[PDB]
This record gives sequence, C-alpha cells and structure tokens, in this order.
Amino acid sequence: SKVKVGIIGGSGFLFKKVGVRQVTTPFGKPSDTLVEGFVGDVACVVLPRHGGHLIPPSEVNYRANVWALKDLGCTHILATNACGSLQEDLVPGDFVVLNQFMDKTWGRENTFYGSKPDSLKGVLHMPMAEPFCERTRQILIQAARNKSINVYDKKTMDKSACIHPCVHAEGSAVTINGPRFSTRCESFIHKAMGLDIVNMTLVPEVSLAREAGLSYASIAIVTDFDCWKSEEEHVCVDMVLEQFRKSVVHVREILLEAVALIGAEDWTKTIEANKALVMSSRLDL
Amino acid sequence: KVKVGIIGGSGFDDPNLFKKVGVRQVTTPFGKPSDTLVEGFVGDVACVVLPRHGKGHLIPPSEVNYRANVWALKDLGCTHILATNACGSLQEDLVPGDFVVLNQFMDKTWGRENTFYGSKPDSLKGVLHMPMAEPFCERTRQILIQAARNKSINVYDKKTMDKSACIHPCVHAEGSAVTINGPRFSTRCESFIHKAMGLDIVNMTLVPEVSLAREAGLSYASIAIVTDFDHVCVDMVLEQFRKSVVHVREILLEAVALIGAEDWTKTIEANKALVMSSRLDLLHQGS
Amino acid sequence: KVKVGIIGDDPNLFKKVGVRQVTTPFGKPSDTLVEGFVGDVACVVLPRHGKGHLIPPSEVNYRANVWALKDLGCTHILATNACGSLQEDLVPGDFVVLNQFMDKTWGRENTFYGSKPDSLKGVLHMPMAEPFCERTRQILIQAARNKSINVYDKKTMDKSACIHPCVHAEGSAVTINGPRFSTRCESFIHKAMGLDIVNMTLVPEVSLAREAGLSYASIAIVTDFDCWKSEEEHVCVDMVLEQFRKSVVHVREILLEAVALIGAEDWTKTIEANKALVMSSRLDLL
Ligand SMILES: Nc1ncnc2[nH]cnc12
Ligand SMILES: Nc1ncnc2[nH]cnc12
Repeated sequence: SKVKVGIIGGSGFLFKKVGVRQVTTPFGKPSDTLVEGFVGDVACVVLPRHGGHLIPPSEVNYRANVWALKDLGCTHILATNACGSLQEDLVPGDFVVLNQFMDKTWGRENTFYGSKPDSLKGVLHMPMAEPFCERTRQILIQAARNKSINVYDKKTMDKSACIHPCVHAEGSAVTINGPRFSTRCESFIHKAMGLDIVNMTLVPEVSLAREAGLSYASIAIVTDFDCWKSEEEHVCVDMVLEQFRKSVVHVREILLEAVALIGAEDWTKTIEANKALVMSSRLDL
Repeated sequence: KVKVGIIGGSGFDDPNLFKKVGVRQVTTPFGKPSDTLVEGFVGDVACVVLPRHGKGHLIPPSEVNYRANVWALKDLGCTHILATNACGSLQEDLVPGDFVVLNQFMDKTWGRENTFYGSKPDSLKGVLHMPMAEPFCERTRQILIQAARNKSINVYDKKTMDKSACIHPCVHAEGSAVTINGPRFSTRCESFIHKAMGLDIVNMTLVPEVSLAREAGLSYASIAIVTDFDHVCVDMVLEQFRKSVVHVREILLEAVALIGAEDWTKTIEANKALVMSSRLDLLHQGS
Repeated sequence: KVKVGIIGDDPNLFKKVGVRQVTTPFGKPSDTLVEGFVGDVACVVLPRHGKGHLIPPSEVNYRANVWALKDLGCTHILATNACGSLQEDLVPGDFVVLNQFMDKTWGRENTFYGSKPDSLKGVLHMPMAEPFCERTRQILIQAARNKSINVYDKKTMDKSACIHPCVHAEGSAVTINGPRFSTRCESFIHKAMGLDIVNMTLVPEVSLAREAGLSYASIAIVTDFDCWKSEEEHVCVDMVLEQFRKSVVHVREILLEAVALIGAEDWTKTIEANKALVMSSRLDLL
C-alpha cells in the first residue's frame, strides 16, 4: 500500500536530499547515483537519465535505471522527454501527456527476461496496447490544471481552445534511435502515419517499467517542430536546449504537484494488478 | 529421397507427431539448436521435429537460434521445412481459429543473426543476396493448402472467392505477416499502422527462419494459427487454440504424406541453384 | 583548395599516383585507396566492398571509410550506389542524384561519437533535414548536362518529357540492411510511402560524412525495378550486375566532370559552415 515515486529527468534535468545511493543491478550500473528524499510526506527518488549528459539515448542503461528504482521501492515512475512536434497544434513550449507510441529503436536492452545468463529466467510477453498507467496519466493532467497551466483535450474541446502554452491530454510518439535527427522524408512519413511527436528516450523505458510492475507516465516537452516546416524551424541541439530551459520551470511544478496528487490516493489494487499482469504474462508459466 | 523437417512453434513445444525412432543432440557451426532433434517416420517418409522455443518454452523469439535450427536440419538431410507460427489478426476476415498459409511478409525484426554468409571468419565465405519477392517454396505452400482440404478444413482464397466463402474456421490460401521483435506485444498505435499498411497478421518468429531456409537450399512453408492476444474469454481462447493445434497437427501429418508421394529432384536442384546464383562474389568473378 | 574522395579511374582522365593503406580510430577501411589527380584537383578513390567484393553492406566499415578520407584531407565525397526503382519513371540505366532518404538499417556503427571506448568521447546530434550538400548535388547534375546526359526534373517537367537514360534531379531512397532483397509486400509498402528507390549502402555513409565536416553527394545507379512489377523483372544479383556493367561508364564520366567542376569554384564559406555545423551539434560541449 506504500507509495514511492521515482522521477526520471531528461534534458533540462527537486527536494532536499535524505540519502545519495550508489547502487548496482544485475543489469549493470544506472546512469548516475539515485537521490532519495521526500516531497511533502511522499517518498521520492530522482534519477537523471543521461547522468553531465555524456551518455547518448541509444547507450542509456534503461534496464538498470528502472530496476534500480524498483529495488529502492518505487511504485510509480514519472518521466520527462524532450521531443519535436509533427503536428500544427503542438508548438514549442507545449507539453504532451503521451498515451501511445511507435518504436523505431534498435540495439537497446528492452526486456528483463530471457534465456541468456544476463537476464531473468522466463519468457515474458506483456500486453502494450495502452502502454501507460492511465491513472498516473490523469494525475499529470490534473496537476497541470492545479498549477493554472492550460490543458487542451482534443476529444472534448474545440480547436479554438488550444491556447498556448498548453498541456496536450493525449498524443503518440515515434521513438527513433538517435543520435541524428530525422530527415524531412522521415518526418513526412511519421506525420503521414498520424504520429504527434518524435523523441529518442521513451522506449524501452516505458516497456521496462510495466515489466517491473510499476505505474509509468511520461510528460513530453515540445522544443521544436522537427523538420517538416520551414528551414528556420528545423531542429538543432541549440534549439532543443533553448526551449528545454524555458519549459523546465513549468514541468517541475507539474511533477511536484503530481507527486502530491499520487500520495493523496490509495493504490493498493492498482499495484496488485501491476504485479499480477507480469505474472500472468509469463509464457513459460 | 525426401526428408521433412518440422519446426514447431507455440502449441508444439513437445509435439509427439510420430513414434520416436531416435534423437539427435547436435550442435552446428552457428551454435546450438533450440533442443534435441527427434527422428521418425510418417508412413515411409523420414521426418525430424524440433521445438522452436525448446521443450519448456524457455527461449523467447528474439533469442531463438534460427541459424542453428535451420542448419541442424540441413545437416540431417532434410529437403523441406514445415513450420508453425501463432499469430494475432490485423484484419476483419482473419478471426481466431483461422489458419494462414503465408505467402508474404514485412520485416520489422532486428538484432537477430539472419544470414549464414559474410566477411567475418565464423561466417560462410562469400556474399549472398537472395531474391525474396515470393519468399516461400510455392510448391510446398500448395501442399499445406491441399492437406487442409484433405482434412475437411475450409479453404478461403480471396482472389477467386467472394467474401461469403470466408466460412470460419478456414485456411486463408494467401496472406502477409508483419514480423515484430517482441517480446512485448504491439501498441494500438503500432497495430493501427500495420493494419493501414495492409498486413494480415502479426507474429514474432517467421523471420529470419524463412530467409535462412532459402539460404540453406531448403523448401520452406509456414502454417500460421490465428489466436487472440486479447466478460471472461481467456478460457474460450485457450480451448480454441487447443482445437487449432489439433487441426494443424492433422495438416502437418497429411502434408508429410503428400510431399512423400511426389518427386522433388528438380525442385531440390532449383533450390540449390538459386543459392549459387545469389553469390555476389562468385558472379563478379564470372565476368 | 579542395580534394575529392570517390566512394564506390580510367587512364586518360584519372592520373593514378599511387595506392595507399591507412588506419583509422575505427578500424581498417574496406580496401587500399587510389590517390591521383583530375587535372589539378587531388582525388582519392575507395571501393566500398573491398577486394573480391567480399564485404556485404551491413558489414562495411563506413566509419573507417569516411574518416580515412577525412584524414587524407578530402573536402568532398562523391558516392555511387546501385539501387532498385520503386517508380515507373525511374528505369534501369537511369541515375538519381538523391536529396532525401528513409533509414531502415540497424546494427551498423552510424556515429563517430558516444560513451563507449570504441568511439570518440562526446555526443553529436546532427541535423539531417536535408542530409546532402546541395551545392555538390547541383554539380553532379550540371556534370551530367556537360556530358550530354538528359536531366529529368519532375517538379519542372512532365512524364511525357522523360528521356532515358536520364539523371533524375531529385529523389528519396529507402536504405534496407540487407543482405537479402525485399519481398513484394515490402516493395509495395515502400512504394506506397512515396519512396523512389531502394538500396543498401547510402546509410550511414551520408550521415558520417556530415559528422566529419565533409560535403557529400550521391548519384545512384538504377539497375532494376525491385520486385513490384512482373516476374521477369524481379531483382536478382545477375540482373543488378548486368545493368551495372552497362551504366558504369556513364557514371564514371559524370564523376570525373564533377571533380573538375568542384575544383573550379571556391568552397571556403561552405567548408567553414560544414565544420561549424559539427561543433554546434556537440551536446557534451554545450
Ligand atoms: N525533432 C526531434 N527528434 C528527436 N528528438 C528530439 N528531441 C527534441 N526534438 C527532437
Ligand atoms: N532492388 C534493390 N534493393 C536493394 N539494393 C539494391 N541494389 C540494387 N538493386 C537493389
């Protein structure tokens, strides 16, 4: 019944520290030390995904990061991800509480289970049709409302209500491997598929969190229009850094409010269901 | 002169298709196969059976040694490989309980060894660029389809039949699979995209098995089982999958008999000639 | 001054000085390199698949090949690639000066930088919206005009004005990992996405050339229709080689003219912009 919130911070990334934990996992070392402490009465653990941002997205040890948070007793993970927009409604400065993704990563360790010595014993086939924890998604959305940040829900709001900057209540991300950005050809193809944003760090992090029995939700920071618009609006690293810094302030407020909103509810049945889903997805029984 | 290898997928972890005459615990130049190989006969036709995931289904799709499985069967003198694959549906007319004799695929796998050849010392010498436009052995595909007819299973061919001939359960006489890496299932977003591309089913094990079989000079065909990777429905899906396994077992046993009733000398030679004609290094030297 | 590398050499046009073996921080290049001159312009020729054509596309050391040309002082790289056509107006014997691509390769070393000891220390996030050097693209096209080869621009001209064999003034490529050719299902999917050609070797070569601060342009050689047409037109090795041997003399004329055209212009601002793009993409330093 205990609740403990892990926070995985991307580009641009909270409380007074109780302890710094140098941990190891059976999958290797996490990206950095883990800082443990409290937000109000809620226990919380913070972990930077890139550790002085020297580790590219394809080389982050997502297994060790998620497992380390599980081993410190986290029940939830809140994650941030920098991204580029593929659609006109999503402009730099907006946020997206994602609910879908398309995976184009490769060469990353994306599961804890297998038949090799470097993995846990078993064959795990996890359902991923709706790959995030829906309860935690709505917490992020309500947190933005409580902090007087606009929310745009395309299902129930006219397009004229999309007042920027705003938090988009839904969205799909294509995760590319990096480190290069997309070509205009690739951006047009992803947009034609109906995708909303492009990023590099969401997958396999989201999949491993569900394998570990954790509730996971992501808030993406729109820093650019990818490269499907005008040449002045094409992505570079400086464009990504120049927008993260301005938006980090507001995503901090959202994260800290979401931690408090998580602590204000009972999660006994959701945590139980997270664990049961893993056990029922074991094909080796 | 024929010998039929069988690679059993989910539902065939311990097949027992015939009385075991002998066993082969072997390795290959590309590592260990998934399990020991079981030898026997269907009538007078030699047969060898190998569970793709191992006896206890301990090996996930991404970690299956497709190269060792295909090579071990080639080493034993197999001329054909029949494989089973459990799949999910992406289209309205493919429903749980149906079967598909695949003729096409779209590859979204990565990180698997998918060729016997290359420039590394542990690969076979040479560069092989195989044609894959119609990646299966068409003659063996038609034997699987005829075996279903002979076992009283409906066959639906959307090229010549209207949709009212789609009577379930049925063998779809053609179809395309997207092969994904796994182990996780697809998101709704990914499934929507694969459906929009026109793909019929989704699976995790077809590729690179089919590609390696053609590299090895073997006639390969796959029969896929459509199941449901989803009030209560799990018990009905499992009973339905059990019934599908019994049907596929009947199809496999009849197909081995049908293969054995014909001569394959020309087709086997054509399979070997196709490998040689795809050796880029040799054809560059030829000119 | 400039110096042109050619990744993919007659007597009266290429004055061969010598053959060179080099090493790089990322291993050995595919083969030794031929150093020479086209007029007064220094030129280096490097075959992608090595001696005996024993190296398949997925195992080519693109990092070593590009870095070796960088270390020898090249300012430009011109590349040729055989390819299959996905569209009716691109026919065997044509050429394509690509301007776009979609990447379906995996497991290749595609960046010089990273956190492993096998790569240079750092994190490079390169923009790739328009991944080629446009000035060098337009030289390849103008080289074709100078050699009396037809040029077809589908933005300006009409399908009824396409004269073969022609250099297509733009186009997009899907790069697949190989070694196998595509299925018919994959071919039609790529065609439906709007792609023009399919190949195996463009990526990561084009990406690493930009990482190295070099101007890179590719002219593809259409050898086949992949496998979206009739059975006698489905791709195979013999078909690819038969057409390649007949088109290679035209593409040799283009590349030799392009090298002389590059030498006739100043590239000071372009080269400086190439290097400034690399440094501004170094996340670890910013
Ligand atoms: N366009 C983009 N593509 C990938 N990752 C990004 N991060 C920020 N913008 C991005
Ligand atoms: N159809 C094709 N596909 C991939 N690479 C090729 N190279 C030449 N033709 C090709």
